[PDB]
Amino acid sequence: KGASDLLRFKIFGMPLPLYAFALITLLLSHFYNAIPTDLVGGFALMFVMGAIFGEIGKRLPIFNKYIGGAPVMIFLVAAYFVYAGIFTQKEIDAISNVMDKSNFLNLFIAVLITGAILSVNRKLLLKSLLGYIPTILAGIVGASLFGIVIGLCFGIPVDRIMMLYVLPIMGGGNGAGAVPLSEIYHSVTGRSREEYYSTAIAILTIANIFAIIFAALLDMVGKKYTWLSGEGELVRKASDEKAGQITHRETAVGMVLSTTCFLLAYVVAKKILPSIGGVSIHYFAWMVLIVAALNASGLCSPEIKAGAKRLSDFFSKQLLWVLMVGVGVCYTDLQEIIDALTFANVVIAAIIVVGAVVGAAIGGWLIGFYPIESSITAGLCMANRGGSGDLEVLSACNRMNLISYAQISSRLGGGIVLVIASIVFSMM
Amino acid sequence: ASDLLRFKIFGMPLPLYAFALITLLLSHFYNAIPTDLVGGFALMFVMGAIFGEIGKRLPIFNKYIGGAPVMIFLVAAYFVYAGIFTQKEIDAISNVMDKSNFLNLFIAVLITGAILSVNRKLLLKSLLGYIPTILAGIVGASLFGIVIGLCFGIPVDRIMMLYVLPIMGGGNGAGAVPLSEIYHSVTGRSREEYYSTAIAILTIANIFAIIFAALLDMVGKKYTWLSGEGELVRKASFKTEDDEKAGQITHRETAVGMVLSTTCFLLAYVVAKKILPSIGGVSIHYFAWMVLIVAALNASGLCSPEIKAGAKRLSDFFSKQLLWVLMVGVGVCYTDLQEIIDALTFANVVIAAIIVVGAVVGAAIGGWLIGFYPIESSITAGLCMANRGGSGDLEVLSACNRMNLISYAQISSRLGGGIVLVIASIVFSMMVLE
Ligand SMILES: CCCCCCCCO[C@@H]1O[C@H](CO)[C@@H](O)[C@H](O)[C@H]1O
Ligand SMILES: CCCCCCCCO[C@@H]1O[C@H](CO)[C@@H](O)[C@H](O)[C@H]1O
Ligand SMILES: CCCCCCCCO[C@@H]1O[C@H](CO)[C@@H](O)[C@H](O)[C@H]1O
Ligand SMILES: CCCCCCCCCCC
Ligand SMILES: [Cl-]
Ligand SMILES: [Cl-]
Ligand code: NA
Ligand code: NA
Ligand code: NA
Ligand code: NA
Repeated sequence: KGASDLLRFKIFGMPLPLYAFALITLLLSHFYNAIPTDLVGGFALMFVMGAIFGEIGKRLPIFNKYIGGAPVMIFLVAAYFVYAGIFTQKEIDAISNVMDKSNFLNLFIAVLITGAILSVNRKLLLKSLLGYIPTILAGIVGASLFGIVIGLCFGIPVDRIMMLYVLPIMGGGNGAGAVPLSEIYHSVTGRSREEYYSTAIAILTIANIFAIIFAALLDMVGKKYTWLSGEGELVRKASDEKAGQITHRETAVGMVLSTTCFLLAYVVAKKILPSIGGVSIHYFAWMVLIVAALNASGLCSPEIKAGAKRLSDFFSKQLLWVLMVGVGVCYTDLQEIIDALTFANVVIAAIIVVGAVVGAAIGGWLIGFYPIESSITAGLCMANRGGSGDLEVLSACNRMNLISYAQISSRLGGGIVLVIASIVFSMM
Repeated sequence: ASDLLRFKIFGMPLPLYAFALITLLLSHFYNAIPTDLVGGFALMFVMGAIFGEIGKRLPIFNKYIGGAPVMIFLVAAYFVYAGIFTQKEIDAISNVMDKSNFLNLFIAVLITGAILSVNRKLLLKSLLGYIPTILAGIVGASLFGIVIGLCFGIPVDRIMMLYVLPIMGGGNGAGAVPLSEIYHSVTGRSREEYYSTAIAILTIANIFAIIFAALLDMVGKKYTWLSGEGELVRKASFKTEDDEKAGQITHRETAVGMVLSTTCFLLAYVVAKKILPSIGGVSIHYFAWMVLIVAALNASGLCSPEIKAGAKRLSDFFSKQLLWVLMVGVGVCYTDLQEIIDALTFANVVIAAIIVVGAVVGAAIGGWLIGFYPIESSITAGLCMANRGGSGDLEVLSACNRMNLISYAQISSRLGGGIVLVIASIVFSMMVLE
């Protein structure tokens, strides 16, 4: 009464005959057009589909190194499946339930931020942030100048370059970027929001792709020129030590802390402190500060801090490929890229991203940060689109541990862009 | 004084929990909370934590009623009844439970983790003796339940649905909860009317399963031929462990258990909806198909022992770290307080006790015929079915001083518990057909 025994070769921990069973199930669901629009239905598809295009992206000879590898193959194959029509409407719905309705994206980011920040030493927190802010500024200045120089060459005035190209790309992505950008444009120029948003969303999305490619490239550069890489680390020589016994309970507390620290940040940002100075504070920017305060407070035992890291490790190593399926489906839209895929737009955007890379490399190097991780966090993770872009880039360069800096770039840096945007939109 | 701040609420030291509690209070009074997985889990973690810890430390509650999970769903139901929850808080819990369907995932994980945790060889050996002995206990509990039900003027369909099947089910979250979904899927009636009655009868029966366990031991000493004190069979002559070599255990294997849980559900879902939506006139619910599927997956040997252990680890995480979250949801979506109180009847106590008796009569007879000792059989295949899942097994075996039979009680709670889900689907469907 035995069909088989386990084979040798594994796909996502699953030997071929076992993965076959899973794949067949997904094929049955597909052809019979039957899948629950749930976490169960979503995760079922996302796991199985993520598993196959992950192992392929991990083994594709030229692709794995200079393109982001496994997560980028998944990210692109899934985006293609939507564009082509290979996905059922309800398969799309199932993935959308997970990523947007259930908000697995926010859960994913919140778990990672909590694991990253609670794992660091208290004395190290405030100093990193103080050195990270001017590093962001250099990336903006770098992205601006490169976009202007490439702008005038194509016969593009300064305004169109800053308003339609630089700011959307360097802004906080979609919801907290192109959308409030679309407001200010309409709230000043008086034109339609759609004419700005449609252009902005298409431009920054192209730049997002380049930021993903460049991330994989900068990872290679850092192995070629070791002196430039922190090999994951951003701060020079930086990371209660008593790693006690660790139970499932302490890992569960990590999820308690991740969701609770988000909840507090949500309340503060939506009801208590929506804007400090002229700058608005996204709830993920508030969450970074809250987790930092929770670290500095001393309220978390090192076994609980270890639990938050262990959960963050489960997510980033076991649910990453699932997430990339959802991000490829929900936050790409290949058509909007192609409808704007003018090799004038491609060049301006790509150069602007390079401008952010160069500026942030220069900035952090002056600060005392590693040149490679400076251009990825304060450069690429500004020129990408929000948290979805942060997870694409950091997975492509295999630096998911830098999620907190990336979020400071996406949220706090994107809010800074908003201020600049309000000015540039006003004067001219 | 400093002794106090060392006290833990769900793994959180008292000052750290206060932070989490203050956070929930601020969200409540500013009326601000995301109605997604983040806001929901935060609410359900914090709320489940405090009332779970209170539930554990109330004497009659922990020993008789069910402790933490019971206190949680009762209090969460009270928050709805008394309008303590805001609308957003109710939306957040409901969205997690039904819209995101964290309930199906939870049940999918439990079923997968429980059945795959079973040794393959032991699984097949059970089909020749121990599983039939389990079936006899269900038949026994059925016959006794119908009769006592009749004497009280309770129809057969209600006795089977609200009394017998929950009692012989795999407890609360592994029995009454998935039984409510199957009921609602076949009947069309609210799951709240099923669960609220089922969980009360469950709790009463579990008490009698413990009391009878002690009695069966006292009987086993007086009638020594019934006992074979300690052992179930007559040949093995050694109890400790016989294993499948499980070595490495990483996050990858537990994540595979998540793949298997979510994929085995998908297969059971397609079968129930598009492939085999009705064998006979009987519609088999996907929870029932999943039991058969997951049991089959174990039989095929396709899964490595390291992956089986990964499924069990994920199952253990959900059942010990996420159960208190689920019970907040259970109280909000499955609980009618009046239906529970109305079920707390001396009549229901009597019916419950006799159903449990029927389980020990059925399992003794059927076990006597197969080659098992009557006393132990009635304890392992009778009482450890009639009790409240794994927690009940520990209470029952403690009362009869037979913790060595724990492997057999595990088969009852897991295999026989999923089998009840299959029987229930078949029985529920047959009852609505005219
Ligand atoms: C390995 C995958 C085998 C797939 C076999 C099932 C093929 C689908 O089967 C059919 O799909 C039709 C839609 O095209 C439906 O209308 C039918 O109800 C269904 O039977
Ligand atoms: C306001 C507080 C700012 C927090 C900055 C991010 C800290 C969490 O990020 C951590 O940074 C560490 C050193 O910087 C690195 O060693 C870790 O890999 C990274 O996870
Ligand atoms: C007499 C009018 C019909 C009965 C109205 C009261 C029904 C219960 O309604 C309300 O339930 C909640 C729980 O106590 C509380 O908010 C109120 O005290 C109670 O009035
Ligand atoms: C939707 C919640 C995802 C569950 C993740 C469980 C992580 C358990 C880690 C066990 C080592
Ligand atoms: Cl709100
Ligand atoms: Cl309200
Ligand atoms: Na951006
Ligand atoms: Na970003
Ligand atoms: Na039971
Ligand atoms: Na049991």
